[PDB]
Amino acid sequence: KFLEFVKKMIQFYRAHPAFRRERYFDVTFYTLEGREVDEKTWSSPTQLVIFVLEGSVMDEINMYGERIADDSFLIILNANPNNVKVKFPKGKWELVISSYLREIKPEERIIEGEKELEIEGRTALVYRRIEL
Amino acid sequence: KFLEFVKKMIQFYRAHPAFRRERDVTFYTLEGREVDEKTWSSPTQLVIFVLEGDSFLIILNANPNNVKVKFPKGKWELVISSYLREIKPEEGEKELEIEGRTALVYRR
Repeated sequence: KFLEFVKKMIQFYRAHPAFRRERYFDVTFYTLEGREVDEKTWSSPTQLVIFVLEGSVMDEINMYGERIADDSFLIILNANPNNVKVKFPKGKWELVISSYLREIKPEERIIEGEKELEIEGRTALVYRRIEL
Repeated sequence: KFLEFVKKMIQFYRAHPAFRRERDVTFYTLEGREVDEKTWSSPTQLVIFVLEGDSFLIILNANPNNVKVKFPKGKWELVISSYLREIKPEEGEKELEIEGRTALVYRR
């Protein structure tokens, strides 16, 4: 079942040049209450990372003059050993993969309009936007 | 008149440890609004900041014309400035609003 997971995740990585950028040296990081991250928040220890790989237009690809665009992703990493409630950011989000060994509840497959989800403790989650 | 300005201008920097560190900075675009990322790379003419951090509010701008001005969180008390005329009147939280080719300041 794990060999199955690894296969799926590697595939996912290869499948999306959002997680593979040449020039980073676009992202937006988030708090528990679903807002952008001011200093202090950015400087104090955390147990929870939320962020969005925003944008798309990368240059290219490797062929003559053809720019692609990758879907936008939201990554939630909860290392806090306790359940926690997250406010999602703008748009529709769709759970593509997670560390939940358990089956996925219908209100966890798709989430919109900032409504909060009860994130389990020690859990990782990846969403793609679908609109707009 | 200008010497008596520079003397008093440099006097301020020769008076406060709030401008002598290795860094608590603020910041504030027009209007009233704490900085984001638009905004962070926008080729215009507006700068504001604060030191918490004896505390001080500092507003600075360029610029070809007047734009709305709103102070931020905390009490503001003037100390020095650039001026087309002189000081009047009496310029918590409100709206000023500032002029043109000019630069400005405040305290706590």
